[PDB]
Amino acid sequence: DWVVAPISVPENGKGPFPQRLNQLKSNKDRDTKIFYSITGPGADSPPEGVFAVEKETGWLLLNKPLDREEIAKYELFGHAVSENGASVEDPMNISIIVTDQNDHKPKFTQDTFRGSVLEGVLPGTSVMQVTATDEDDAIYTYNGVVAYSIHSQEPKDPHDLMFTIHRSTGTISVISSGLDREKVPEYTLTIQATDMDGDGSTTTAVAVVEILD
Amino acid sequence: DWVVAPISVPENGKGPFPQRLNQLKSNKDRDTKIFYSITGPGADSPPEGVFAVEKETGWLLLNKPLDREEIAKYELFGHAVSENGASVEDPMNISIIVTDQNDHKPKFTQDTFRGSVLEGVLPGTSVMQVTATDEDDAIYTYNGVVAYSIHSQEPKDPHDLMFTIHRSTGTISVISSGLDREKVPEYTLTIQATDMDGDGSTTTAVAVVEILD
Amino acid sequence: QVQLQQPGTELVKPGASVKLSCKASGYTFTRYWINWVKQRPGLEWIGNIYPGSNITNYNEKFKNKATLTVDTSSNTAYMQLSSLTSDDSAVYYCAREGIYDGYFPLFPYWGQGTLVTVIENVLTQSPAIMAASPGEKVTMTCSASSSVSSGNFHWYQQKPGTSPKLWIYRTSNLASGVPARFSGSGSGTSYSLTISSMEAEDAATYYCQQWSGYPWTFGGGTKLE
Amino acid sequence: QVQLQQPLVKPGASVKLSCKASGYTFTRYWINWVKQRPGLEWIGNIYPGSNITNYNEKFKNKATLTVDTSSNTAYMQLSSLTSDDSAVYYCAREGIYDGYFPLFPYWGQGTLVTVSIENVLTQSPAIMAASPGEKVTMTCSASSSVSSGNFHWYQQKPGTSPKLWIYRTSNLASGVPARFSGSGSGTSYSLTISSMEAEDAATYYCQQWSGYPWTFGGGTKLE
Ligand SMILES: [Ca+2]
Ligand SMILES: [Ca+2]
Ligand SMILES: [Ca+2]
Ligand SMILES: [Ca+2]
Ligand SMILES: [Ca+2]
Ligand SMILES: [Ca+2]
Ligand SMILES: [Ca+2]
Ligand SMILES: [Ca+2]
Repeated sequence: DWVVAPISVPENGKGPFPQRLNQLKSNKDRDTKIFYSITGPGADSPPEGVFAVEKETGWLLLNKPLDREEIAKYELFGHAVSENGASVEDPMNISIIVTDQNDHKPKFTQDTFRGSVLEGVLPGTSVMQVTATDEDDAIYTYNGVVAYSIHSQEPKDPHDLMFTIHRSTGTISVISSGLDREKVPEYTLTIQATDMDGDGSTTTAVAVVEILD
Repeated sequence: DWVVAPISVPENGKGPFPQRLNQLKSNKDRDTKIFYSITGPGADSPPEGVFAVEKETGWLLLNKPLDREEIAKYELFGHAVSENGASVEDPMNISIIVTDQNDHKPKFTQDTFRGSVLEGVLPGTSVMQVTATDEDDAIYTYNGVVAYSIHSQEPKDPHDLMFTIHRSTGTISVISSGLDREKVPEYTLTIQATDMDGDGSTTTAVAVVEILD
Repeated sequence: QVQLQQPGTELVKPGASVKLSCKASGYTFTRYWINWVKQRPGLEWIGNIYPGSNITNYNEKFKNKATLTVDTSSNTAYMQLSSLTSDDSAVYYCAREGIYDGYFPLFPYWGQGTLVTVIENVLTQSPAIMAASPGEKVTMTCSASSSVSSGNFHWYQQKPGTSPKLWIYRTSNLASGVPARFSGSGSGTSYSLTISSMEAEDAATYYCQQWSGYPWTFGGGTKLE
Repeated sequence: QVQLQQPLVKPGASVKLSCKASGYTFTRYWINWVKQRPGLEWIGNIYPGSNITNYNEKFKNKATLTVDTSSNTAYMQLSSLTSDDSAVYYCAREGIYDGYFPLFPYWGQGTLVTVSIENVLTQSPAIMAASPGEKVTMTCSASSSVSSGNFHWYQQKPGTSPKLWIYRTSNLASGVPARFSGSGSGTSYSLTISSMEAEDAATYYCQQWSGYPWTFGGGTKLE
C-alpha cells in the first residue's frame, strides 16, 4: 500500500508556526465530505499542543519548535471519517523524525586535568588522556564529534612542541626529548575541543603535566 | 484509500531547484528494496524536464519555474517496482495545481473613453461604461478581478462628485443635479482600475463626458 | 493549576513607552504560546510568543506599536507598547494556549487584564445589543468575510469586570462550566450560538472568534440583558 | 535539431563566451557550462526564462552566467584571467526525459581560451591499453553515495566535444554499440566492453549528481 512517508523535521525550527508538514487525503472525498483527525503523543496526549490537523483540508501542522535531545521521534495516526462518524479508512501511521542541529557546545569532563610522566621517556610515550562530551548526534552528523588540539604550552623550555594530542582519543603524548624535572617540573597545556570534527565551536580546558624522577 | 494530496505550487518559484514537492512510499519497502518512477506530461513527455522523482527515496521533484497562464495543472502517475521491475502497487495519480500569482497588471481597453449626457437628467442616470482587463485568475483569486473608482473630476463646477462609478461594472452615473452645457460643457474624470478587487496594482485612464442640449 | 497574573492598572502619558507584565505559574513556562489581546469601548488579537525560543507572530495592525518579550528566569511575558496615544488606552489581557484534542489550539486561560489609561477574516456579529426574558429562546449570529473551519470557530462570554471566559469551542463543544441550555452550530461562513431557555445568569457580552491563518479575530460582540 | 553553437586574451582582463541556441524554445531549458584542461569541471547553469542560476562554489568568483532572450544566447563572463583559466569551455543543454533528473547530452563544440564540499569521483586507471577481442572494464568510485539514476559515462576523442555514452548506470546512448555495458550502485560503478575494438579508443569520463555540483572523474584513457 502507498503510505505517508516519515516526515523529517530539523529541531529548533523558526516557523512560521503553525507549519504545514504534510497533507492527508482520502480519495473517498470526491463523493462524501471527509473529516480528518490525528491521535498520538503530541496531538491528543502529552506533550501538549505540538501537532494538529486541519479538519477539512487534512493538513498536518506543527505548532512549536522541536528539540531532538528531548524527543527524537513521534508516532501519530491519521483518521478519516464521514459526517455521521463512520470511519472510511484504516488509520494511517504517521512518523515524525526530529533531525539534529548543533545546539550543544562541547564540555570537558573536568576543568583541570592532571597527569605525569618520567623525564627519561622516548617520543611517542603516552602521558594522560582528556575528554569532552557533546550532547549532539555523532552518528549521522559531526555535530557531536569532538576534535582535540593543543592551543599552547607553558613554559616553552626547552622548546615549544614537547607534546601532541591525538585528535580523536584525547590521548596526550610526548613527541620530543629533554624533559628534566629539576629544570622544568611542570607544563601547562591549554587544550581545546572543537565539535563538527574540527569545523565547529571550541571549548577550552587546562592540562597540567608533572615531570617525575 | 489514502493518497498523495494534490500538490499546490505557486507559479514563478525561485527554487532552489530542483525542489522537493512530496515523497512517495510503498510500505512493501520494509520487506524488499523498492524503486520509484513517474510518468505523464512534464515528466516523460512534454513539456520537457519539468518533473522528476528520486528513484530510491521516492522524492518528487520540480526542476523549473511554472507559469499558470501557460499550464494550470499536471497529471502524473507514480509507480513502485521491485528490483526485477515488477509492479508492487497500482499507480498513484498525482495532481499538480499551479496557483496564480499576480503577475499581470490591469489594462484599460483604451486610454481615453468618451461619453455624452443631457443637461437635464436626474441623479441615477447612466452615462457611459469603462473597461479594464487583467490576465490573472479571476475565479479562485482576486488577482484578475478589477475594481473601479473615480480618482478625480475636472473642473469641480458646480461641485465635486457630480458622478459616481460602479466599482465592479465600470458604469459611470450622474449622482447630482445640476449640469448645464453653457456653464460647464465638459468634465474630465480620471478613472482607476485596481486588481485584487481594490487591494492591488492600479492603472489610470481618462473619461471625458460632454454635456449636451 | 494554570494562572496568569497581570498588575491591573497603569497610568502613562502620550508618547512614552510602557511594559506590561504577565506572570505565569502552574506549568512549564517555556513550552506554551502566550497571546496578547486589546479591549476598548471590541476585542483584538495583538500577537503571541513562544517563550523557549523567543519566536513571535504579530497582527500587522500592531507591528509598530507592540513588541513581545519574555524573561524565562522569572516565568514572565512582557509586552512593550511604544509611542502611546489615547487610542492605546484599553484593557490588555494575556492568555495561554490552548485545547488539546488534535486540532489547532485556542487560548482558554486568561489573566485578569491590565488597564492602561492615556487583510484578515472579519467577523460581523449581530445583533450588537439584544434583550430577552427568561424561558424564551435566544439565538445570535456571526458571519465571516471568508470561510472558517468548524474546528477553529469559538464563542466567549464576558461579564463586566472579568476577563473573557471560553464558552463554546470548535463550533459546538461546551466548555467546562457551561450548562446544557447552550448550544452552538454553523459551518463555512455562518455560525450561531443558541440558548433554549434564557436565564438570569446568562446576561453578558458574547464574542465569536475565528482562526484561519493569522490573525485571530473577534466579533464586535453581542450584549444580552 | 537541438544545437548549441560556440565561436585570445591577456592575464587580468575579462572575456565573454557565447552559446547560441536553436531547435527549441530557448527560455525553458537549463544551460550548463563546463571547463576542461589537459579533467572536466561543472561551472554552473542558468534557466533563461527567469535568469536563475546554480553555481559551483569553486567558480562563484570567476564566472557569471547571463542570457539574452532576444537572441537565444547564453553567455558566461570570466573575470580577472590567469594561466589557470586557459582551458576549453563547453555549453550543454539539459537533458534526458524519462521522469528522472535530467542530465545534459547536447554539447556545443567548445571555445578555447588561451592566457599568456562535493561528491568527488575517483576514476581508475587513468591510462590503460588493450588489444581487440579482449575484455575491458574501468571503474569509478565516489566519496559519497550516488543514485543509479544520476550516474553517467561519456566518451571523448581528442578535438571533439564529449559525447554521452551511458546514462543512468546502464542505458546505452543512441549511437552506442551493444559491446558496451555499464553497471554499479551506491558508491561503486564500472563501464565494460565485452570485446575491445579499434573504434573504442578514447578518454572515458564518469559523471554524477547528488545535489549540486555535478562532478566528473579524472578520466580513463584507452589505447
Ligand atoms: Ca487527550
Ligand atoms: Ca536541542
Ligand atoms: Ca542537537
Ligand atoms: Ca555540538
Ligand atoms: Ca504567469
Ligand atoms: Ca498569474
Ligand atoms: Ca492582476
Ligand atoms: Ca485597445
